[PDB]
Amino acid sequence: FAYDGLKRQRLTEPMVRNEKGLLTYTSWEDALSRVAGMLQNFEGNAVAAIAGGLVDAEALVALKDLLNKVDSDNLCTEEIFPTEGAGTDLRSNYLLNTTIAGVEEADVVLLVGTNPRFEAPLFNARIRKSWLHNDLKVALIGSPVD
Amino acid sequence: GVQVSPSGEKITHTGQVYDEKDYRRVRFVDRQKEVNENFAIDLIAQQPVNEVEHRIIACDGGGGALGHPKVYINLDKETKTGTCGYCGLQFKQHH
Amino acid sequence: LGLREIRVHLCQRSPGSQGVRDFIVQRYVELKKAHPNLPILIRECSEVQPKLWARYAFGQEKTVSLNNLSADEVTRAMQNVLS
Amino acid sequence: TSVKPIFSRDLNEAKRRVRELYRAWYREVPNTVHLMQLDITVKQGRDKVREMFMKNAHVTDPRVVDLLVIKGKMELQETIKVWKQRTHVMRFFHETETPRPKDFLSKFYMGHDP
Amino acid sequence: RPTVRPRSDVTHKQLSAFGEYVAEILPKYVQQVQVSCLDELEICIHPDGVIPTLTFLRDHTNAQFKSLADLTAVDVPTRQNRFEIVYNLLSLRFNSRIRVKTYADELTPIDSIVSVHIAANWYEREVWDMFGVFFFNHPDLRRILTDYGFEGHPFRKDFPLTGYVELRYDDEVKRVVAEPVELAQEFRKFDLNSPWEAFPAYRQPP
Amino acid sequence: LHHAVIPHGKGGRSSVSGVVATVFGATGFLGRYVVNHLGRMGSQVIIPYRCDVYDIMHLRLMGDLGQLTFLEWDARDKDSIRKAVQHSNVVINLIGREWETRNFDFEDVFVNIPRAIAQASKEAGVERFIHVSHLNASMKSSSKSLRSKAVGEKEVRSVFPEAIIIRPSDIFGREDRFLNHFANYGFKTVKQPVYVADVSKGIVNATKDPDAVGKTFAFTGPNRYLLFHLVKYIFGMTHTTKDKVERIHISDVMPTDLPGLEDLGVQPTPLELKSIEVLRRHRTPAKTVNY
Amino acid sequence: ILPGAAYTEKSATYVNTEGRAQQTKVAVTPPGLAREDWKIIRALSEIAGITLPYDTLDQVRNRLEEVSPNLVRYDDIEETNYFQQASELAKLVNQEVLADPLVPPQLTIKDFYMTDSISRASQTMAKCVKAVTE
Amino acid sequence: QLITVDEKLDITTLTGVPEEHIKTRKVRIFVPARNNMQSGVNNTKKWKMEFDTRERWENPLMGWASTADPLSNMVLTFSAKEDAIAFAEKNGWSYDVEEKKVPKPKSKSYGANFSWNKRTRVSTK
Ligand SMILES: NC(=O)C1=CN([C@@H]2O[C@H](COP(=O)(O)OP(=O)(O)OC[C@H]3O[C@@H](n4cnc5c(N)ncnc54)[C@H](OP(=O)(O)O)[C@@H]3O)[C@@H](O)[C@H]2O)C=CC1
Ligand SMILES: [Zn+2]
Repeated sequence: FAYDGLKRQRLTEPMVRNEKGLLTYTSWEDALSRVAGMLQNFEGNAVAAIAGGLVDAEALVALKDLLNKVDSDNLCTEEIFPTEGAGTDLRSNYLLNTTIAGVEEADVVLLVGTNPRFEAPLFNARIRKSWLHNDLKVALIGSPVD
Repeated sequence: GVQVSPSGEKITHTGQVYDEKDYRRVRFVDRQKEVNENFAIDLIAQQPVNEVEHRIIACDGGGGALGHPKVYINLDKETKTGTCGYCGLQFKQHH
Repeated sequence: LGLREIRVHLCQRSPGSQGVRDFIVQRYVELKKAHPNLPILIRECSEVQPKLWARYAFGQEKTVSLNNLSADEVTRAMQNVLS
Repeated sequence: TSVKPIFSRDLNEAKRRVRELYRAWYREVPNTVHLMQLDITVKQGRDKVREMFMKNAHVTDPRVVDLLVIKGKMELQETIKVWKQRTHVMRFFHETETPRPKDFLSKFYMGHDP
Repeated sequence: RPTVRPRSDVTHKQLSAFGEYVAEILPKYVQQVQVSCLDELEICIHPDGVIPTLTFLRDHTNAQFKSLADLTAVDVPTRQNRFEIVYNLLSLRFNSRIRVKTYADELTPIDSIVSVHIAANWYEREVWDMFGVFFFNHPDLRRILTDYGFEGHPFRKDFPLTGYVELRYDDEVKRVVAEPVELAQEFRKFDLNSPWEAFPAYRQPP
Repeated sequence: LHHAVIPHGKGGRSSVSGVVATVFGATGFLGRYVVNHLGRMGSQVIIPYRCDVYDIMHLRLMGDLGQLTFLEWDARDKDSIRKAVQHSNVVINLIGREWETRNFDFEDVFVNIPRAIAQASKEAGVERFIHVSHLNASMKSSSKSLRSKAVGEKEVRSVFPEAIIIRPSDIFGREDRFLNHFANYGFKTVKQPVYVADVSKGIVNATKDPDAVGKTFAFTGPNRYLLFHLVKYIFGMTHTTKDKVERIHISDVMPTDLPGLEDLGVQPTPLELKSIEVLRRHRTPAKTVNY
Repeated sequence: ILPGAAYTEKSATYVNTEGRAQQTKVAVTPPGLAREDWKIIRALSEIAGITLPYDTLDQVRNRLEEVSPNLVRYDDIEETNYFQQASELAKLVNQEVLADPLVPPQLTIKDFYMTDSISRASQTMAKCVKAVTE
Repeated sequence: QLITVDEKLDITTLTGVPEEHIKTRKVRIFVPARNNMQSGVNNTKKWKMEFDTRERWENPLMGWASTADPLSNMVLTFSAKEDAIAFAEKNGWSYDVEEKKVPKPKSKSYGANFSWNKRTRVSTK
C-alpha cells in the first residue's frame, strides 16, 4: 500500500533558489549550469555525496565516477556500517551469507536485538515457516518483542 | 444547485474545477461548461428509509426484470443501516 | 600522484583464478594492516576473468590480467601497483 | 548452412544485380521530377538514393540482398510509372519532422528516450 | 442430442481413406495428412513439391479440385518456418473440399501456381504485401493493399496494430505528409486469456 | 510549471509543448504557417478571429483535436483582447495591412492596437510578447507605412518591457503579396528576402528559448539579390498604392550587429531554391551583391 | 532540487541482502520534467568539461562489470567465502561494547508504517497508524 | 545448387522500423507470473516477449491517455526459450531474458496437522 505514496508530495521540476532566497521552478539547462559551474570551483576534498534510502546501483557508480574525477572520495550513506576492520571488504560482512532459503536448513538462530518482524518481515516468515514445519529453536538478545 | 469555485466555475459531482493558473479554461471562453445539477449524493439522502420486517430481504430497483439484481442484506446493525451497492437505499429491521 | 584504490576480480572455483585464492589466505591481512585506510575490495563471481582494477585520483584505472598466476607473482603484481 | 539460394550465389555475384537497379534509379530522378513536378532539382534526389544504398551496405547475406533488390524494383515499378504522386515520391526525405538530437545532452530535454 | 452439430461419421472415412490415397500415391514431400473432427481434410507438404500435387488435384479424375478459393499465410513466429501458407480447393464434381498447406521462413520462397490456378494471381500477391514472402515465376508481383510508400509487411505478428506511420496534411508543402505515430487514446491490450486450459486431452505437456 | 503546461511528449500532433499562445492576425499569409509549426508539435494555439468562419477553415486542421480553438473579438473594443488572453503563456502579434481603410490606417493598426495588447498582456501574468514590426523601419523612412510601426516598437517597451521583437526583411511564400505582385503586371533597390518557414520556425523556436526576452531580432536570409536582376529573373523563371510602391524602393539595409537566424535554431533557405513552387501558377540564376 | 524518479519508473538494478542482484523493469514514466537519476549525472558531467563514456543503459551496466561484477548476474548469488580473514583482520581490532540495552528503532507496529520518504507521504499508511494508536 | 553460410541471419532491413525501435528497444523474455489472486496457472507454460514501456502522457483535452510508441502493446506467445532469442536476434533487438521459476514439489501431509509430538498442531481443525 505504498504506491499511494508514489503519487503524493512528489517532485516534478528542477527547482533552485531565488534571489529573494526561496525556491522556484526552472529548466534542466537552467539548473545544471548552476551546478557544474560550482563543481568546477570546489574540488578535491571539499566535496561529498550522501546516498541512502531508495537508490539504484547505476546512478551510484556514475555519481561515484563523477566525484571520482574531482579527487573526492567521501561517498557516504545514511545508516552506518563498521569500517575499523574489513568493513567494505570481504563480502561476508554485509550480506546474508546464508541462503535465505537455507533458513529451513537450520536448527538454531541467534537473533541480535533487531526485529525481523518489522525489518524485512519476510525473513520472519521463513523463520516461522521453519519454526512450524521442521523443528527449530530461537534465542534473542535485547529488546523483548512480541 | 451546485457549489462554485472562487474563480466562478461550476463543480461536478466530483471536485473537478481547474485552478486559476490553468490554460484549460480557454475552451469555455465564449461557451459554457456543461454540468448536471442532479448530484446523486444530495438526492439520495432525500429518500426515506424503508423500515421493513424480517432481518433479511431482497431489494430491486422497481421491477425485477428492470433493475438491481436480487442481492440480499443482513440488517443486524441497529446502529447503522444496510445498503445495496447498486442502489443507494437503506433499511432497518423494525425491531 | 596516488592510487587510492585496489580491487580484485576472480572466480570462486576454477584453474584460471587459482593463485588469487592462495594470495588471500597468505598475505591479505598484512597488506590491509600495512594499508589500513586504503580502500581495498574483493569479489568472487563464477565464470569471470580473474582481473584486477585499481583507480587513481582522476578516476583513472588500469588492468592487469592474472589468468593462471601463482601467489608470489600476484603479490609482485600488486606491489608494482603499490610501487 | 546449406541453405536454398535464390536469384544468386555468394554476395559478389549479387553485387552486379544490385547495379542493374542503381542503373535505373540513377536515370529516373530526372524523369520523375519533370513529369510530375517537385521541389528537388535533380541532385539531392540522387544524394537521397545513394543515401539509401549507403544504409544497407552492412548486409553480408546473399539471400537478404537478393530480396532487397526486389522491393527496390517494386518502388521503381511504382515510380517509373505515375502510380505514385507528388506526396509518395517526396516521402522518403523526412523533410518536415525535426531530426532528433543524435547526441545525449539535448536528447532528454524532451522525451524519456534511451 | 440437440446442440452438438451432429458428427455425420461417414464422410470422415471418405476423407480419411482418400487422405491415404494421396499419401501412398505421392509419398514424396508429403507429411502427416490428417483430419479434424470437422470432416475437413488437411495435407502438409514440403515447398519443393508444391505444383505436382496441385496439378494432381487440378488434373486427375479422382481429385477434380479445379477451383481455388484462398491462399493465405498464417504466422507462427516461434518455429523456424514461421509462415504456414495454406491452400483450399473444391470439387464441383465430387462435392467436397481439401486443404493443402506448406511452410516457409521469412525467406524461403515458394514457386507459384499461376500456371495451374490463375485464381491465385492476387492471393499470392497480398502475401507478398502482407508478409514479404517472395514467390518464383509469378507474373507482375507488386503491392496491392498498402500505400505506394509503405515499408513493412503488416499482417506479420511483429508489426504493431497501429503501425509505424500516420499521415496528415502539413499545409506548408501542400501534401499529405507522414511523420511518426502519435496517438490520442492508446489501444488497451487486455489480458483476456484466463487460466484453466478448458480443453484437456487436447493440450501440451511439458 | 503548474501541472499541464509541461512539455512532456515526443514529436508532435498529439504532444504538448507549453506554447499555449494567442496569434492574432493568423488568417492570411503569415500566421497560418506559424500555427502549422506550432500546431504540429503540440501547442494549444488560440486563434482570435473577427472575420468569416469560412475564411478560417484551413486553420481547423494543422490542429490536433483541442489544441486549436477560436473566438470572436474586434480591435476597437477594450477588454475583449484582454478576455482573449486571460489564459496566455505567450502572445504573438502579426497584425498588419498594406493599405488604409475608412476605418483603419497604418497608424491605428500597427501601433495603437499592439499598445493595448501589450498592456492587456501585462495585466495578466504573461511571459512573452512576441511582436512583429518590420525591418527598414527606424523612422523618417520615405513612406508612412513604416514610420508608424517604429513608434509601436517605442510604445511597447513603455508598456511591456522585455518583449521579443522581430523586424524581418521582405517575405516570400506561396499566396504572397510580394512575388505574385511582380508576376501579374530599376537599380538602387537591393533586398535580401526571407522564406516564410524560416521566419515561422524561429518564432516557434523563439517562444521556448531562455534568451530572447527583449532582444530585437531581424530575419533576413541569404542571397542579397538586386531588384532589376531579380524582377527579370522572375520573368526568367515564370516563362498597388503609394505606401507600398514607396516601400519597394526604400528597401536597403546592411546588418550592423543584429542576431538573425542561426543564433536561434534555423538554417535559412535561400530564394532560388524554393522559388518555383510559388511561380508555378504562372507557367505555360540571378546575381548577388554583398555591399 | 533535481527531481528523480522512483523504482516504478526506471530500468534500475537493486540488490538484496543475499547479494542476489535483481532488476526493476519499468512500468510508468515519471511525472512532469523529472528524469532518471543516472541519466542526470551523465549531463551534469557533459555540461562541464567532464564526460563519462556512457550514452545508454548498457554502457552503465558494462561499467558494473568493471567495479564489482555481481550487479549483472540476475537471480543468482555471488557465492561467497573468506570470512575468517575478516575475523583475523577484526580480532586485532579492539573496542568497547558499553553497558546499555541494545534496542532497535522498530519496536511496535505504529513505528512500522512510516519510513524512508514514501510511506511517510501517504494517507493509506497513516490510516493504520491513526487506527493502531486507538 | 545449395550454398554455405553461417551468419547471424539479420532481417532488420525488411520491416521498416527505421532507427529508433531497432537499437534502443530492450526486450523482455519471460514466463509470466501466476496472478496470485487466481490459483490458476495456464498463463504459464508460455514465453511471452513483451517490450519495455515509454511515455504515456495525458491528452490535455479529454483526460485521455496517449502515446508515441506504437511498439508498446506487443505481446508475442512462444513455446520455448531457445526459440525466442532466435526470433529476437533475427531482428537485432537487445533481448533481456528472465528464466523460468519452477515451484518446488512440497510435502504436505494432512495428518501432520494433528501431531502429538510435533509443533504443527493446528487449531480450528
Ligand atoms: N507578408 C509580407 O509581405 C510581409 C509582412 N510583414 C508583416 O507581417 C505581418 C503579417 O501581415 P500578413 O499576414 O503578411 O498580411 P495579412 O494580409 O495576412 O494581414 C495579417 C492580419 O492582420 C489582420 N488585421 C489587419 N488589420 C486588422 C484590424 N484592424 N483588426 C484586426 N485584425 C486586423 C488581418 O485580418 P484579415 O485576415 O481580415 O486581413 C490579417 O489576418 C504584418 O505585421 C506585416 O506588416 C512584414 C514583412 C513582409
Ligand atoms: Zn437495491
